[PDB]
Amino acid sequence: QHLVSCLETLQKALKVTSLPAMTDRLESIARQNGLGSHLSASGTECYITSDMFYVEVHHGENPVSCPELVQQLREKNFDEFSKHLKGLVNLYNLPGDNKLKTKMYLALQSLEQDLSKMAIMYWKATNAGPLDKILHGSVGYLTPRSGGHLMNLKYYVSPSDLLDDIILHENNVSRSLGMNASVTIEGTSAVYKLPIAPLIMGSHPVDNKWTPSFNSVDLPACFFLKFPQPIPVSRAFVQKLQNCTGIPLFETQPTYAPLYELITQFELSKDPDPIPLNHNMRFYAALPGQQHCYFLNKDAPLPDGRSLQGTLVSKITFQHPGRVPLILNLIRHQVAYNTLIGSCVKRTILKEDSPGLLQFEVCPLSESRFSVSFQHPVNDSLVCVVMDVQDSTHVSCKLYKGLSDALICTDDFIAKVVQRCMSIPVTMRAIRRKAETI
Amino acid sequence: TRERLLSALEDLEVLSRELIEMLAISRENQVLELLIHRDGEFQELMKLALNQGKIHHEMQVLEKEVEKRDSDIQ
Amino acid sequence: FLPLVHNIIKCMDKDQDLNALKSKFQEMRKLISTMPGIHLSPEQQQQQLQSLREQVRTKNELLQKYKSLCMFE
Amino acid sequence: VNLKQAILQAWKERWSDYQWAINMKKFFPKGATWDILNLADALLEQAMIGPSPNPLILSYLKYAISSQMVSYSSVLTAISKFDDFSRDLCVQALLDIMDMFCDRLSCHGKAEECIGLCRAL
Repeated sequence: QHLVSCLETLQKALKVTSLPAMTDRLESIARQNGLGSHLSASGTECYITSDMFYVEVHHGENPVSCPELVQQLREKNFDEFSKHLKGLVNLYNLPGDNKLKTKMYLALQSLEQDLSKMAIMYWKATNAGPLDKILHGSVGYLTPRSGGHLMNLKYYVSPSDLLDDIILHENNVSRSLGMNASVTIEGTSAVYKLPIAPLIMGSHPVDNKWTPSFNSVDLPACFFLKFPQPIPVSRAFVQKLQNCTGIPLFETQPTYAPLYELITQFELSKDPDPIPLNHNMRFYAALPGQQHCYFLNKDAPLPDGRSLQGTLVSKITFQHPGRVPLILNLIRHQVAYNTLIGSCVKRTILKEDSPGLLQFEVCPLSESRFSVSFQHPVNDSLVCVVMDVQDSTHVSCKLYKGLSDALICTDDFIAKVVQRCMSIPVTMRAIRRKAETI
Repeated sequence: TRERLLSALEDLEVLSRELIEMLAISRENQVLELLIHRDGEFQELMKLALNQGKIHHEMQVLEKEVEKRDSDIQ
Repeated sequence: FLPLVHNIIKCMDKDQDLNALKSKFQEMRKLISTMPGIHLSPEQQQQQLQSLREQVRTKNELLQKYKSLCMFE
Repeated sequence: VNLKQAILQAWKERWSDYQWAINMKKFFPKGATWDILNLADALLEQAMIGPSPNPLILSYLKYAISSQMVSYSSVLTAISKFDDFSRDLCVQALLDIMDMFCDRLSCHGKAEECIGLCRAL
């Protein structure tokens, strides 16, 4: 009986005819997502579950006539409307009970208002362009929740990916054109105290001031900062991040292997192909001038004697937004280091390459530092460029050479070329070219 | 082509009837996929079916004209 | 055709026998839609048109040739 | 050709230490005990350029000490010529390398090698 009901949504989804049958297609969408449909007149039909009730013509007014939803329905995109309902259902997958669910949603609304105000304060203090806000701003470019989609804070926009095939952001910045993190309430086994009303009642003109808790209630949930694709993070970052918040980042200690392997998986899996690369940590890179091979050297001992080890993090839980500025600054740092080392990872088949193969390599000297070692471009001794990722957007590099050697490069010229475009497989090219030009 | 259209029509009717009857007995993605595939076949050749008839009427007119011309020539 | 089939499925979801009989009559109408003057493909339709055009042109040309041919000075 | 070119012809294509030993033998027919050619000097230069040493060329030097390719005297001189001292990681690597041979500190050769070991100590 229930399978025949699910059976009819499927054949009603392939049904496509006039407006009457398109209202029956909206009824199909309801039972497809296991929703309940009540229709008053031909014009208004309402899908109702919990507080997730919306009408195409609980505890809150109908918020907005979203153009997004209206445009999709007016045009022939019932599939897009189906995705939007799925997003709404996932947001309210909240367990809780009833009165607790309404309060828990209220807490999310307070957090959203506070985060929005904090973003506004940064714009008032400095009229920064969207790119500056995303790369180095309090919170991040923030899009308020629309329908199912929850608030997205853009932590970082990599220089290579800002450029597509020299994009100027404008206020039209795409939702996925960068690295994005979503803020949401999710149920937890433990019990926590969360603000149930806006906590930025009084705001100090520079930065923000939060009125102290209790209002608040001990709901069995915490605010979350879910990342759509899990970000590989190192053990050192877990300690640096914990120092501020205090909430255990990984709680039940799971697995923790070399970080460089996880960085390769994240980069390789961005574009999926059937054949596994089988890199053996010897990625080959082809560039406009010269050919390079990079050995990532995981398992190199750090000063402690343990190889850099880290575990993918998808959800970070924060009670209030006070520790959020500090947590984001550490993340920004972990993400930037991953991007520079990530740019090298590539799925190429450089086999039997006699010319060039100007191989470069990478050893983990310490958490937050790595050394790329290469033969001197003009002379013969090994030379290297470190890149400690001090901050998300800032890397400091020192090119030590032997006592008798040819001045390979000026640290500023390399920086100018990298900031113009970017990528670190790219940084090694600039070091080689500058040395050769001299 | 006529044969293909007739076969598609028969398949569609039987399978749609079977799916509806199973829904009725309870209170079928294989059937659904088959339906949409032959529905595309019928619809794409239904624009053709309509025009074919108009073209056939035009052809009949042309034939009449040719016949007259020949008979006149003879 | 497909709309009528979907309407029959909707009637089954609502439930009738009369509607199924109507679907059978629609299938008879379909057999009429297979042959209300249907008999040819898109290619054949193109060849027949070209042949008819060529025939009209040749007949008109022959008639004009004898139109000019004036037996009386 | 040069030792610097071989040591990274060894670092480039990832060579394990014994394959480095074989190919280092093959690149140079005269062994010259490897201390005339200053193996320890070239390995320390192209290992201690970065803030942290690359573990490949340190693995090469630790094999070239544990296997008796390189005398302890040339290693102790090449350790002595490093200083810089702003980097603790390179200094800790040098102290682990000294922790390898120290105490044994044994020369089985000519007496000039023993005098060289004395000056190197």
